[PDB]
Amino acid sequence: TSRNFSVGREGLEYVWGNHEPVRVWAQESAPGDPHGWPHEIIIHYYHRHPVYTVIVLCGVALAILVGTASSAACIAKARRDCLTPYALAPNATVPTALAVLCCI
Amino acid sequence: FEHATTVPNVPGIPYKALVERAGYAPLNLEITVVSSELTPSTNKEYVTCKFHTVIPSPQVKCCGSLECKASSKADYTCRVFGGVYPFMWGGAQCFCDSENTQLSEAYVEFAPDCTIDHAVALKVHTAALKVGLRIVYGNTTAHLDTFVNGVTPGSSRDLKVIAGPISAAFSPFDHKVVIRKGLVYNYDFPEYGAMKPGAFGDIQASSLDATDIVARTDIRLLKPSVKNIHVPYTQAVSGYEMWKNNSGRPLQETAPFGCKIEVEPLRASNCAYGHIPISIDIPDAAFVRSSESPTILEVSCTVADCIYSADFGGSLTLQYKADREGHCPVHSHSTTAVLKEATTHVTAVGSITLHFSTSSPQANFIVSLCGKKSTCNAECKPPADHIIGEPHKVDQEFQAAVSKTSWNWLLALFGGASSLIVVGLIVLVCSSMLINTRR
Repeated sequence: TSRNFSVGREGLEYVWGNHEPVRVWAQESAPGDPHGWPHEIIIHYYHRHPVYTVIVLCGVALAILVGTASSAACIAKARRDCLTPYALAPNATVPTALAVLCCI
Repeated sequence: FEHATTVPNVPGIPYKALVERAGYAPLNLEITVVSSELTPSTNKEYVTCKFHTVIPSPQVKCCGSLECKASSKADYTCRVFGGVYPFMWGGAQCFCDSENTQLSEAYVEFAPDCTIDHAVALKVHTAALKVGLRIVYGNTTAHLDTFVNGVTPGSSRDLKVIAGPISAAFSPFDHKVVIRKGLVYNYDFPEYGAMKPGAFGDIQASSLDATDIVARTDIRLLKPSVKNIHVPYTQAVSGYEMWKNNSGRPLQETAPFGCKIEVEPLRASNCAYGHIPISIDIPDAAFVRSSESPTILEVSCTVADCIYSADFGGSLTLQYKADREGHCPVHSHSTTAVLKEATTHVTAVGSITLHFSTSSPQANFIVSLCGKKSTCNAECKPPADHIIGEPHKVDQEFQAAVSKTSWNWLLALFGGASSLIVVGLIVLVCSSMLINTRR
């Protein structure tokens, strides 16, 4: 027959019949490349912390997205409270460089 | 001259360090653990094996009457019966044909083969730890054994050393332990005196040759049906035999941290857990003042290919212009990259190759020769094989487990968003100021 076992970074020990014990340890040979494109950085670290990547790689890739969502939001903040005060001179004229953003 | 370090508790793995005395040339040091033991304190409860039911020869009184006394033997039982009229080969044995009482007895003993097949019941307590070290310093070696408690000084006459305490408490032994022919089990047995029939510990005694034995085996006596002569009885099964059918696997195949379980006396040998602090005092004659060592004049670190694996997967070569001849040492300074040599032979102009092992996706450590420093940097490829037969030499921390390329990405995108809001905010206070300028 044939049987399947899983090893970790600490190790495993197996005894078969009247023989002596044998010990094995694991290494870090996962696909991808930690020096190529961002395309293949992710497949490397994801495999390495798989059950942690649902915390650790999906964690950090997520906080990346929220940062760029919250940032591009609060930049629209500045547009609100600065564009509106410009046109508060009805029947007047301003520099064109700002007279181009008040229409939109 | 004192020096204190921490050592990981794994056998057969040297740990290197260098002591920097202000006045002399530096000194190399290596500390290896050769064997450890863990021995608890115990005391004995009782011994147990299979029992042997002894049934004596009954006594009869022809046409009188009998009644029972009481004795001290193990699980004594007695009963009297009515008119019987019993028979043997020669014929009838009494002369009054009724009123013929008869008496019956029974008790238990130890089988004659129990001198090889028995068990012992023990209670255990706090554990102690004791290690054997090999220490090299300069040009001498030394062996010694100490107790890791915190106070007790060490060993022989040339080198003071004190260890302890341990950074984690761990014992594989529970509060109750059984021993049979060299195998150790974790069981929960009844006390001394709480016998119950059909389970482990139905017969108990303090030694194999004692005279006071207690037992409870649920024996009851019946009335004879056929009239020749005999005594019938029924009994429960022996708990010893029932336990041997559902024992389980021994402790030599369940102990965590990969330990060896040995008896006579009870101990666990060569476990691997936790960190150990060590203070050491070095004799003064082994330091050599600075005016004798070589003096070097330049150094440069060139690194060839590397792998980050559990064995020696790298290389480098230095370039020096010394001033004399000598044997000054080398050393790594980073806790994620370990060297293999200790000292070298030096000359006027030359080079030297050394081998190392690492656990980081890029090498960025410092190397010291004769006391002078130099920096090395390159990139390190992931390994090829999947399984090997060695233990890893260095641990793995969060900082240098991510490449430098990845760090350039994660930084600029992250801080790019934050840098967008600060300009987005200073325009507002400007705007208001312009609005304040507008008034």
